[PDB]
Amino acid sequence: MEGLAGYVYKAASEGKVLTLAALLLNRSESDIRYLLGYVSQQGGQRSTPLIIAARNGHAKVVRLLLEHYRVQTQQTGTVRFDGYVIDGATALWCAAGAGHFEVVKLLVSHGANVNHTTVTNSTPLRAACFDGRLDIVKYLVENNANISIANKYDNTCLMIAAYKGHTDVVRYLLEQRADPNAKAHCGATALHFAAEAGHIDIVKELIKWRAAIVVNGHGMTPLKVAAESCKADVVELLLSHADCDRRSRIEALELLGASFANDRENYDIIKTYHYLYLAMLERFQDGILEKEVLPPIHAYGNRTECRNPQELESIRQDRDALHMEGLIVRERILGYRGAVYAD
Repeated sequence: MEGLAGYVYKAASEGKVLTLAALLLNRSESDIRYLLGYVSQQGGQRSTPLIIAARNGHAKVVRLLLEHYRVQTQQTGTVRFDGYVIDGATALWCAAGAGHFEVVKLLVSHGANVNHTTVTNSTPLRAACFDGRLDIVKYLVENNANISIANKYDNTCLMIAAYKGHTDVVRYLLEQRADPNAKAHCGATALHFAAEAGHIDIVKELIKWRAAIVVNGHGMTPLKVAAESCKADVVELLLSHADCDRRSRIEALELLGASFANDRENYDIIKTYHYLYLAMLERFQDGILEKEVLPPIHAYGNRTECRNPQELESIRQDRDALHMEGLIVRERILGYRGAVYAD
């Protein structure tokens, strides 16, 4: 008997809607209740026929189970997504997470809970924002998918959207009045993620929707995140708006200029001088934001940090001294948990 449950699950996961109907036909009431609810283990993952079919985009198989055999949508399982298992996903979650828009409408039509939460509090809406299917995100939002339900670490749909670069959905969520200043467990806003990734269009959309400049738990404003992550264009766009007059905007320009000497990604020294020196000029524009220079670290030689514009002009060449300056500036100025997956 449980052997037949294996055939019924295979058919559903293979999409073979005819051969599933032959298996379910001429069965009893306790029987179709049994065969369609049998949680079968395809490894470590565990799922029901309706979940695996919705997971694999087999709309015909799902239309049959919903319409003619009264399968319950609230069924949860633990399904595999990008390697790792996801605990407590319903069929609607798996479909929204897999970008099967045709399946998603089917389930929502038949009363599937739009706001079901994974054990890590991942709504199907979040699954759709992670994928980026704007058409699924609109449908769920239109069908009362609450945009406010964050994951276990208070990471919202807007953040996973901003981080993953889905500019089209980031605008939709903002247009549906998603709070642009929600903070995550670590203290990050949607702007922090969009900045660290260098999502220039998304940083523009957040600012247009009044995204404030908030400090993170490690102490970072979004400005300092773009600088540290070497996102020069993102820095310029943030520096192009209302900001802490000179103290924070200068600290940005040095951290950014430090970043062009502290990683192989850019490792462009001409940019280091350009930004370190633009910072140095900015300080000596009044009469003055003097540098609270640190004692010479035993590692970098003596090499005290430049505090005069003339002092830094003597280093427009001698790359080695500039690379050292980039470590000193970063060390002086400085010395994302759970916001990356569908969870």
